[PDB]
Amino acid sequence: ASMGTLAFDEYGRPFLIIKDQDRKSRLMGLEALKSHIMAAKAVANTMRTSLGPNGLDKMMVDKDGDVTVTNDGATILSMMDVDHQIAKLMVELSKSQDDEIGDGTTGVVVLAGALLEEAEQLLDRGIHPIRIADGYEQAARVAIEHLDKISDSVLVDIKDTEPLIQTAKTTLGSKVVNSCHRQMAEIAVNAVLTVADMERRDVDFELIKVEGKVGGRLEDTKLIKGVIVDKDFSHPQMPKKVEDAKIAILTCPFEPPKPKTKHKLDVTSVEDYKALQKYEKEKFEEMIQQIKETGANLAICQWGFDDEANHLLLQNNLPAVRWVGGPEIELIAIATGGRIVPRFSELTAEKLGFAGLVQEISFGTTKDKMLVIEQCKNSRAVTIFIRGGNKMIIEEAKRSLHDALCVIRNLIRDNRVVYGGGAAEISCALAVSQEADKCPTLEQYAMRAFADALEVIPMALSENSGMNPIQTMTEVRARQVKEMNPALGIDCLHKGTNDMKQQHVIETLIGKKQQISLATQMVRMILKIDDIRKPGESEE
Amino acid sequence: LAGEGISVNTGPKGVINDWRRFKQLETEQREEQCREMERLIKKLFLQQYRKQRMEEMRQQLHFKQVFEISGEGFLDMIDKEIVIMVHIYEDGTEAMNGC
Amino acid sequence: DGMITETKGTVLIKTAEELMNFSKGEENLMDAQVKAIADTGANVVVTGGKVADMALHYANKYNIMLVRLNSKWDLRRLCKTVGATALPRLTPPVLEEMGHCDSVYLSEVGDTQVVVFKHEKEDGAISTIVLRGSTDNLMDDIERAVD
Amino acid sequence: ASLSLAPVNIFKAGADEERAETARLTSFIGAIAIGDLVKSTLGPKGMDKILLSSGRDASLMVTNDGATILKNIGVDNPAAKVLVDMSRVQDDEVGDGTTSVTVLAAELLREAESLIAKKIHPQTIIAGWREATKAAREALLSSAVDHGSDEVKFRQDLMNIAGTTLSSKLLTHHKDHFTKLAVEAVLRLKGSGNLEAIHIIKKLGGSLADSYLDEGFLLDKKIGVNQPKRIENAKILIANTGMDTDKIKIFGSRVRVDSTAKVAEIEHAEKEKMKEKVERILKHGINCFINRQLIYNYPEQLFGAAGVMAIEHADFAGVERLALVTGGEIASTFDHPELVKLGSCKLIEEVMIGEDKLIHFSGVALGEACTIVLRGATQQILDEAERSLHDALCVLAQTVKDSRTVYGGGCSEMLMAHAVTQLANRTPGKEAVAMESYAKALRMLPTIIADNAGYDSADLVAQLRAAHSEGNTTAGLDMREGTIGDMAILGITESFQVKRQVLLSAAEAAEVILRVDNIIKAAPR
Amino acid sequence: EGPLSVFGDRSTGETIRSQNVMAAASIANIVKSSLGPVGLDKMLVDDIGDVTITNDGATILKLLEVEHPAAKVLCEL
Amino acid sequence: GHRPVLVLSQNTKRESGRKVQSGNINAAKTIADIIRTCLGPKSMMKMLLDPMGGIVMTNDGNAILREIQVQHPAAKSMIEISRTQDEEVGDGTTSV
Amino acid sequence: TNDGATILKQMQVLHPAARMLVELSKAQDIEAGDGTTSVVIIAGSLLDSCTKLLQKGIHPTIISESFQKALEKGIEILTDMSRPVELSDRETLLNSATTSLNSKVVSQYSSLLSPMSVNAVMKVIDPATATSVDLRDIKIVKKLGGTIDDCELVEGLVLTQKVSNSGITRVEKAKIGLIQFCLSAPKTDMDNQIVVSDYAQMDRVLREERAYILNLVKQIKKTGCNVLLIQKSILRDALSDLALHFLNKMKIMVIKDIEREDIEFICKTIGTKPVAHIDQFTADMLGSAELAEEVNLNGSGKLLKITGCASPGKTVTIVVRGSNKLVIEEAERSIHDALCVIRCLVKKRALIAGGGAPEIELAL
Amino acid sequence: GVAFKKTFSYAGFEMQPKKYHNPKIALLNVELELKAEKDNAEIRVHTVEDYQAIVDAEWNILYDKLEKIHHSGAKVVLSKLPIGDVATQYFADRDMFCAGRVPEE
Ligand SMILES: Nc1ncnc2c1ncn2[C@@H]1O[C@H](COP(=O)(O)OP(=O)(O)O)[C@@H](O)[C@H]1O
Ligand SMILES: Nc1ncnc2c1ncn2[C@@H]1O[C@H](COP(=O)(O)OP(=O)(O)O)[C@@H](O)[C@H]1O
Ligand SMILES: [Mg+2]
Ligand SMILES: [Mg+2]
Ligand SMILES: [Mg+2]
Ligand SMILES: [Mg+2]
Repeated sequence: ASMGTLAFDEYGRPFLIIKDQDRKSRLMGLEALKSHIMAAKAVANTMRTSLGPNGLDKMMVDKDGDVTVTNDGATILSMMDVDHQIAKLMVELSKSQDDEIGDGTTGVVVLAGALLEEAEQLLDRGIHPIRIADGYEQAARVAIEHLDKISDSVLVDIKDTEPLIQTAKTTLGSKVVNSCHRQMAEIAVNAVLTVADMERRDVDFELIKVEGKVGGRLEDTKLIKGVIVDKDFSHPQMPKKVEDAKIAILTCPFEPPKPKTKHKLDVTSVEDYKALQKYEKEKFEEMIQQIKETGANLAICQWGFDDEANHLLLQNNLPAVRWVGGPEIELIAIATGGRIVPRFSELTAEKLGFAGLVQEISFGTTKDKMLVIEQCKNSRAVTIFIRGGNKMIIEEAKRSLHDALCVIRNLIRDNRVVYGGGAAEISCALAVSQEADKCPTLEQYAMRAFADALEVIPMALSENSGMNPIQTMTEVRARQVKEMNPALGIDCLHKGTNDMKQQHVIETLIGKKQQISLATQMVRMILKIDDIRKPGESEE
Repeated sequence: LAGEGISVNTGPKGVINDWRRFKQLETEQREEQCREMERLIKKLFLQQYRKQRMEEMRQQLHFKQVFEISGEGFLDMIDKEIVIMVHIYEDGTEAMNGC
Repeated sequence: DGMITETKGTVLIKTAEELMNFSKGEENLMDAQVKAIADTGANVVVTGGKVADMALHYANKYNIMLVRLNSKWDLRRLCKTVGATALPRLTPPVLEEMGHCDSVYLSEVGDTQVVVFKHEKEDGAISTIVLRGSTDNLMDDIERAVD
Repeated sequence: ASLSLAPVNIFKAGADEERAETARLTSFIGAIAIGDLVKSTLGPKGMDKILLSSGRDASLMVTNDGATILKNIGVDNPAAKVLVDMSRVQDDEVGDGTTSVTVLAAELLREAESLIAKKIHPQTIIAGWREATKAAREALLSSAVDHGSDEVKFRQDLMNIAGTTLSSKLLTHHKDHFTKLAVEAVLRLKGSGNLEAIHIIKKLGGSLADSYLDEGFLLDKKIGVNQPKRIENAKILIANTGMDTDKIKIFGSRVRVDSTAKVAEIEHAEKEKMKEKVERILKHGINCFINRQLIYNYPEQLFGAAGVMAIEHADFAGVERLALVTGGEIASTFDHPELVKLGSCKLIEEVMIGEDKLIHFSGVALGEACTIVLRGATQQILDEAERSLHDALCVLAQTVKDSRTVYGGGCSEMLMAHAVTQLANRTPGKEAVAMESYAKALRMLPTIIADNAGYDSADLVAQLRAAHSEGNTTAGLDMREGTIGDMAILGITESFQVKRQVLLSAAEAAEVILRVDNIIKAAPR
Repeated sequence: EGPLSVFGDRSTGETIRSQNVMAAASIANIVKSSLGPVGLDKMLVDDIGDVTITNDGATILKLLEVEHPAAKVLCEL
Repeated sequence: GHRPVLVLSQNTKRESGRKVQSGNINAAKTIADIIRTCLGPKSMMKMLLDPMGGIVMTNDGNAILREIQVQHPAAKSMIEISRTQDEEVGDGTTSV
Repeated sequence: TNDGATILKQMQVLHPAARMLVELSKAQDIEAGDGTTSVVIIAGSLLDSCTKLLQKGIHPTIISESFQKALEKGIEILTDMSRPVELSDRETLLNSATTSLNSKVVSQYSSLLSPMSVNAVMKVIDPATATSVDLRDIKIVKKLGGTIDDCELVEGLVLTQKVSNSGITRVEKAKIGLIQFCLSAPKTDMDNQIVVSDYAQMDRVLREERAYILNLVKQIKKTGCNVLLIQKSILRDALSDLALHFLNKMKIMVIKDIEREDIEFICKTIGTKPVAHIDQFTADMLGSAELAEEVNLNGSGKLLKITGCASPGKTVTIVVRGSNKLVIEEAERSIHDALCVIRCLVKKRALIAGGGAPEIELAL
Repeated sequence: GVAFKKTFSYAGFEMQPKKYHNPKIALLNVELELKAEKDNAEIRVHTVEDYQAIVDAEWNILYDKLEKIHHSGAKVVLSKLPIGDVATQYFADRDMFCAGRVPEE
């Protein structure tokens, strides 16, 4: 059923059609569909245990032996070294969900796996896969419309940030940073709200700087309404703290000028040598005096400088920082409200940035120094400083905070929300079943399979929390049918109530819609492949 | 079958003599193979030269022989002490040898 | 493009004013060259070498069609079929060296972008047969039959 | 179905995955192996380890430090890597407590393995451990005592803390001498946290008791040929200039003339420029000149002709330490002598230490920089002495920064576990069992401390538990004989920051390791 | 390879039918040139130089080395 | 693995068409030309080297033909007819 | 070799305990200079005793404390056996040096080497108000040829560098000068080129280069210098052929390729202050010497000796001669052992009997 | 209209406004950064005043190009050739949008 074809003609003559056909392998028909469904089921079942607050982490190891402990679905799938093409398709689906939304990267894989698992039985009952895909698409449209129906709006005002904090907390519940749960939610909400165009426009993540330094505690993570820099003051004897600093951002090294065009300065006499050395000294003194004339209390360069300039800066009581990166230069200019000046001739008082406090920070017995610029007037750039007991939880906190920032960004883009814990999935499955009950029979099986696939998320949440999946899901669905309330989910945290509105389990409507869509088209694409042509060489 | 954290500790301590005796020969073999594979695999009327004839009968005016290299001979001929041409053949070879 | 020296060209700058004025003067000179070319009524330019970016800009400004022919055989055949003389410098062409064609345009045949030098008279020095087919080998065999 | 146990194969060649039971087994085995390896080097009666490198150089290292043991080992178990990184971060944050935090994490993970065998969900264990960590942290914070107000009491606390830190290392042979040395060296920093201001110089030969803290400063550099070798009432100028074939920084400059006489004139002009720079330096009125970079033949000849000692090639650390100890300003321009402060010291001379000669600065003005000469019989002894002294200095600096102190000898762990147990017997569910396991690990810490000494660890730990039960909150392991006693009287003091960091880091690492239920490894490179 | 778990190759559908028809056509074409009065005999060499010139189909199909079992079915027929 | 599936066994060659007839006729022509010069009263003798080490110096056509080994079956048939002529009548072996 | 530290270092031992004993021998050599074999033997014997101690059920911590107590008691006992010694007593120094050399191959040549070592130490330190000896002031030069009987105690300095002035040797009443600049064509640190656009410019270029070299040589000669030492230069040619020709015509020996590391030793030995620019090259920066002669060692090489210097420095040089290289290296090691013994006499001036008497007294 | 991905913005790009309500677009094929005038151009001076004049001439050439672009009235600037950090900051100071390395298509 593989290795292409082998006929060697009816007359015994050689029959070579495709290059290297003797080692190439092919799979056709229902067998290929079954293999793809099994591979996707394996991937989904592997990812299933990392769902919900009680979900467990995966410890990834790369080629070089570096270890990553994480719960993010997209990160887990990216780290995996898979060879199956369908596995790569699921990895790309997770990456797409991360790119568009940033949250729900694990729900999409589970939903796709459930959809393909149901499609396996549907195929075994003798239905064309295209019919299954069409039924899945129709059920997905119905579910998306129902999600739009039961969605609820929240306020995205800076004055009242409680719903935003609740949404960030719901996002962060599954991650390991739940020990500082409300703290991380608060800092993420404040970070997103600080750097944002108010008219529902984009939130540029380049204005959010995320850095992690080992040591301290996870609770020591804080939001700095300014810029924190890995550099320090150039001269060791410069003061370690500047107050009410008038920043002077520069991109010109404090060196004698050098034309870009290749050049040669001819020295033809002793007078030429004296003039050259006097010119060098005068250039140094002139640049330092020009820096001083604007009244700046601190100068930040980008390309470093040499000993004479350093000592002149120290002598005039001007703390300075050198070799600051371009992105850091831009962030400092944005935060302090100052302009970037390319040479000392154009520097003036109006182009000086203002910072309330510039300080050098020590980190215990490590000799490592980092500069913090904060207490800005109207800082439009923000940075997040993460501490922890090891670099691994630092990276996990980084990605968890990124997920929270993405969730608040989605809330800014659209404020309509739905209640999680499987309540939305259960309501969508109920709506899909109701629609199927009023539909011609042929696509009824596809719609009911789609509903059963939607039902997996509450099952996974209940199983991860130790409860019986089928019994709890059936009870919740019956309660939802009895009293009209689509906010009843799976009590993962055992708070004693199934009402997710009271439990404040909130997730973005756009996230759920993207989950359902991306899963539907990915399953349609997988179902439409009936043939595989692999080289089969298995080369080194 | 557990305890994968063996921490072999002083186990290899008692075998450094034999391990290093084997490792010296292993390193020598690896060096010989590298030197062998350094060449191989890597890349495995004026126009008629009127001066060719004059160079021909002025070259004959001198007769010794080229040195015949012993696997380590190739190693230690180039390892120590200029442009060197080395001929590879097994017994057109005679013509270029005379050249 | 503006012709360069053959031994070695070095722009020797000794004062600031020369450095400022060099690029502007070069651009103005080549603008004058292209405008002199265009003032003779020429509207199609065929070159056998590379095309300078600034030269392309100034040819676009004066509404001049640029066609590049890499092979010298194609250049010679085009000169024969149009009646022009392959000039060796950027001097504007004299009246007898100016080629004439009934219509020159850019067109697409199948999925291939081609430039057509079309005559209306049933004469000329060179004629072209356009061969269509469903297979490259079939067109090659038809070309052998044509030969 | 799993990825590995499926009829289709979904992985590259060499990649694999381990599911819940197998991943937990591997993680627990690795963590317990690390804990068992690092332990037995804990407490006053702990032993050292030999780290025999298998590389070409075959470096030999003898150490009691847990962090150095854990970092210099080939580790393939990912959980073992987590614990190693924990120990490294523990060392980075504070000098001491690497072995303690590693052992605590290993014991916590062993208890977690037992609880999982008892059919308990890891999330319940994690929640119980979070509650226990909160309770223990609150108890330790309430138990802390501050003595920063009283100078004599603070100095006594510093002495006790340094002695406790050095009690487990090779320096315990001469504990009083090294304790006084480290305390004086830290107090000479005058509150500055830069441990790089303290230089540890290791010179082979002599006894370990021959080590001393110099009253001034020591430099391992040389002096010019024709310069004085001894200066009294020195006025020191510290510089960071080139003074070596000093080139004008116009990189495009060149000399283009039509005769060699002009070339000679330009060379004389360059020499005159260097001479004028030396004259400007001498205008400061100095006796000793220290430059970070090299000093070439002509400037050093000019200095010798002026009777000024010139020390060259003192690196960034060297010039910083001289500036700290003498009060001078590192200068790179010499056009405003009145704006540059010159370092001052009573005497500069050359001392003969071992077979090497060093420059000795005596009677320094400020002295906020120290040099410690370590003498030993072997290179391994010197390295281990330096590491132990570094740990002591780090802990003393931390105590200076934060004067809150707790009682060692297992007292802090005993009170932590007492609070944890009091919380555990007040909570229903298996979280009570998880908190009891947390308390068991906290007990196991001083249990290992007592076991390392060959004492009756079980009986001593039971006595400590009882004593903390009645209300004796200062009882601990009296290691002199093998009894229990008051650590307030015995002066077994330890920094509160170190214990808090140990507790929190161990709990955090145990929590992050316990959350793992699947280990997936890519194909090795 | 797959969940069937049998140590051997498996062919299903149009592939096996085409293989069987190809084998039958090969057997037919072997002897198709020796039918009717205008047929011609064949040499058969037995790998040791032994020659068997024949026109009978049964002899040709008996002396031939046949591996495909449908071809064996036709030879037995 | 996966040894290839095919109708006939390996090393089973098959030629057909004008090539077979041409090859047979050229093989017969070669057999004839081998002993063409050994006919008539002025025939020249030939030396045959027996694989066992003997020497067969003969002028008879059948003796020459039966002492050589051939691969082409047409040559085998020609040698067989030479032997048949030798056995039936005793002479005429090269003429036939 | 017979030196314990050298034997231990030469052979790789591969065992951490053995490597630690190697380090112990190295430390003993650093602190004392001899007794490197005795300390290793002591450590081995102590650990051998620890074997039976541990087999008796004794924890390896009571053993350490008891060994510390025994060490303190033994130090007190050894101090009791000590005898005060003064550096003015030459007999005790000679006896110590002879005892040090008794165990080496140069024991036969002890009547020559022990006074040599005593004089070498005494000539580089102040006999009073001295607490240490810098052995780097005693230069050891190993020249193949001859026998150990040919060892010398040159009080000046010997240079292995040859005389570039082939034809002038043995300058008497030498006025040595040490320079650190180059006697070649002018060259600036800033890169330089000379552009010629006329034949007269060509003539002027070479004429002025010759004149510059001649002026440099004349400035050197005017100071009365007759022996010139030139520091090794790699950036540009230190001594051009033209400069060498002028110096030879001025009757001055030229010694080039002087190592930068030997400048301090040369200046201490002679009294020459280094000169890095011809402007500061004056007569007062020259080191007067009685004789500066290059001698040959019976065809085994050439050595330049500067013997007899006004205001001599506190440095001495010892020339070691021998039949083959191995005995020369062992003689150098033995002389170093003797010098280290005299240094141990210098600091903590206390003397005890040898012959195993202190060890047996410690045991009892 | 037309849409394309952002192409490796330099430092100071984030300070430019990202929305205009009637922009004029300066489609350019120009390298707006400090560089040698030509790859075969060599500057020969023998006076420090001439050195400073040459440096100021390079800066003035760049600023003259930038000033012509700004005074053209355009608000959005797109260039096939690279646009340097100096030009990016210059356009940011004028509330102008810049983007280099824009593909030919
Ligand atoms: N406190 C909670 N109670 C019940 N369900 C929750 C809670 N927090 C999150 N969930 C559910 O867990 C599911 C998985 O969320 P999470 O693992 O954080 O990210 P992902 O959606 O990428 O898996 C979500 O669909 C959400 O509905
Ligand atoms: N003199 C002592 N008496 C009792 N306990 C001690 C004494 N000195 C140290 N300890 C205990 O030994 C434990 C480990 O300290 P140590 O091994 O020195 O460093 P680390 O904390 O890195 O292991 C500490 O928790 C401390 O309580
Ligand atoms: Mg999530
Ligand atoms: Mg310790
Ligand atoms: Mg006959
Ligand atoms: Mg001896």
